[PDB]
Amino acid sequence: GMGIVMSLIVLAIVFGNVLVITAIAFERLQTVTNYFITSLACADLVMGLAVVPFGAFWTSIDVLCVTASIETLCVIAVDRYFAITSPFKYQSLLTKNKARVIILMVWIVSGLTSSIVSFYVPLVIMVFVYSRVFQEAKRQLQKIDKSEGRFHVKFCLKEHKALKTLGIIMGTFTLCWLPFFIVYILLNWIGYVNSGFNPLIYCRSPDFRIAFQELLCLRRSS
Amino acid sequence: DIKMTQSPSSMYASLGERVTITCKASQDINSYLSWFQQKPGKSPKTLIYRANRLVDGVPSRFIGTGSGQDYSLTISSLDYADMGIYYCLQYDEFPYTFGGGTKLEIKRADAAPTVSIFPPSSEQLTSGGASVVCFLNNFYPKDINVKWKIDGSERQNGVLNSWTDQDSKDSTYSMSSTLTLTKDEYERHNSYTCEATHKTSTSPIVKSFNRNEC
Amino acid sequence: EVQLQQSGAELARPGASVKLSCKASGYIFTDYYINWVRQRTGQGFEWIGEIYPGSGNIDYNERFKDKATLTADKSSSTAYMQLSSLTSEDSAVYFCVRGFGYWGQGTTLTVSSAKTTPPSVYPLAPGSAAQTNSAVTLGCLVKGYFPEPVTVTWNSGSLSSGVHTFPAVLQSDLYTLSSSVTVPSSTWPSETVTCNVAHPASSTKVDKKIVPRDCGC
Repeated sequence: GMGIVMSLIVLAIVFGNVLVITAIAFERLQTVTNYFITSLACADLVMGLAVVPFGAFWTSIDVLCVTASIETLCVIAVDRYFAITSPFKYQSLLTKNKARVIILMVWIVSGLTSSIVSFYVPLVIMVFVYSRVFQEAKRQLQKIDKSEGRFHVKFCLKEHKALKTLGIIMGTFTLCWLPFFIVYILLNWIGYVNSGFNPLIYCRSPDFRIAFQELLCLRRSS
Repeated sequence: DIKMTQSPSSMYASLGERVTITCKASQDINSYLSWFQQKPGKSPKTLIYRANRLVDGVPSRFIGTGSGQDYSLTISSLDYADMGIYYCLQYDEFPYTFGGGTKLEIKRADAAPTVSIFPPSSEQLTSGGASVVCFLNNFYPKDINVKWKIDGSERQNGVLNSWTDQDSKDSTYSMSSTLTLTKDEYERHNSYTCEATHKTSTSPIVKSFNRNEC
Repeated sequence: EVQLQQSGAELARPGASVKLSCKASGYIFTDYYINWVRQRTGQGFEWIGEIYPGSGNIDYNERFKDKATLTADKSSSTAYMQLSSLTSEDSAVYFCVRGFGYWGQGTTLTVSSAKTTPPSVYPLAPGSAAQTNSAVTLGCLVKGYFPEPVTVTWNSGSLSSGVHTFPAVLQSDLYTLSSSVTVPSSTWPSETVTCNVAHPASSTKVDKKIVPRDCGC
């Protein structure tokens, strides 16, 4: 009974992560921050077609997936930092072609690989580097001319929700894999829950809402 | 929160002269102050924001100049249209705190009221009651006064008065006083007089009518 | 053509709830915060909250914290204010500003157990054919309506120069008010003159032509 019930969850990891992969590959959605979000899409789709099914070379991929997620979660907090502390535009200095090479390197290193090497370290820095970001993003957020927006006639409040949607996607992966790295099968089941949150929070938070609704023929809010 | 006083409270100035109103806050706002204008029966139109930056479409005769904790709206060469209640506002921090709002009026030349009394419309009498209206129009200064007389005798029971704010063009004051009666109440008397005493004259201006001969 | 439209009049019983809307059109909705300000009758203003349509950041005043809840609609380009468990002291004019730059029309909310009743409009005309001036002043008396407010014009907006409309005065739970208009004696009895009353709280628009008099007197 409960087994067949968990079969619907699988489709969520083969559909919720597909509508994302094909989304990035619209012109407006093609960005570096979204180029690592699609990296986590593959790490989630592979764990949904290779790990979830058989679990409900097989363990080799189970590691490659998870040890690449929390690894890229670190890549994000460091990339977005080089964009806020940046002088020019709210935009990382990582080029499109240099984003692909650091994406390919995330997999190889994640493959040659431990809860301190592939969990602690990448989460330790990922939390502090991002903590530095959310703090600076507040100092700058309201260093803005107060007159701006009420007497009209660059980092702003809109770009401040881009770190909210990224702050929760990074804040959920931790509470879903922390008790696990800290019944043992149930907490290893809580880990698989982060597979249905990515396409969920990417609705009522970012632009993806409009992306997802397009990929599905003018769903409802048209 | 953040108190913001605003002196003066009342102010009578004459056309051509420069009125100046000051607005001080308790905290130190970063010139994040605004000046706006409420006119009787309208929605507040904004004149200035950011301490000195006139809003687009506002006469260049409005001049905001302040810094830190104390600011002030100045209007060189006062125009007739510049009559109302001016408020200041700070938007430096929450919660946004408005000022008390200074009220500005224009001193005119003394003018006697154009009094006129109207008997209960034939339409209302048939309805049920009878309202006797009387208008004391276009007079300065604002302080006016009326007393109702009926059949020589006089009373002030059930009277509903109301004054306007300074007129746009005429820059004057008008009042309306209506004593409301029943059909029966109004039918029981004949003489209905409306006497208005004003600074303009020592002889009270008087209007009246008789329910009968009409 | 910048403007924020509002209801103008909203009646609601005590303990109830109202949802005031503000339809902006004349600029890009998601470029400006919209603020809601409360101004009680003949009193100053008090900031209620400030919702930014673009993002969603809503900042309330501690006072209206658990009272009002702002909400925007990026599509309809209209912003609402949810006001809950209304009380007798909630009655006032609720403004929808485009960030203290362009103030909205204003909605006259009134919390009361009282029922709505449109005004009666009676014409006032010269008494005993007293032609004692180059100009004659008539008027119309809009009596007994609830709640506030009512629009009083003359000749459908045509006549303006020389008209006075007096602020409503509560008399026995019902509002009364008058309007007086002056014209050249060489015009009125000759050319039609009418006063138009409008009471939104009831969707009541009224016109009132002024026949000279009974003659006849």
